Amino acid sequence: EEMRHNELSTLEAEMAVERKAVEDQRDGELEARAQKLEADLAELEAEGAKADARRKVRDGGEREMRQIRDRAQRELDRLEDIWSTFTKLAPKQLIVDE
Repeated sequence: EEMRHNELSTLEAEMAVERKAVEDQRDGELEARAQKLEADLAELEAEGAKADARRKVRDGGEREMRQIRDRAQRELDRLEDIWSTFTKLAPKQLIVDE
């Protein structure tokens, strides 16, 4: 208990720092594919290409964002799960997922 009791605040601060770094990676993804989506704009609405084929790259970029934020949300949920497990760690408990 005691070391968990006082380092819960410290380790939750470390968790906040880690999730802030995760969100730094996440808005790095946001900015990178926002730039690539405006590149889709510039290589799409600047030619005589099909009015949908010019937005096919737009949809591809936005779908890349949906799946990328899915990745980020899933690993953040994994971290939330491990934190909840660490708080609720008790003797005679079965940890699986090595």
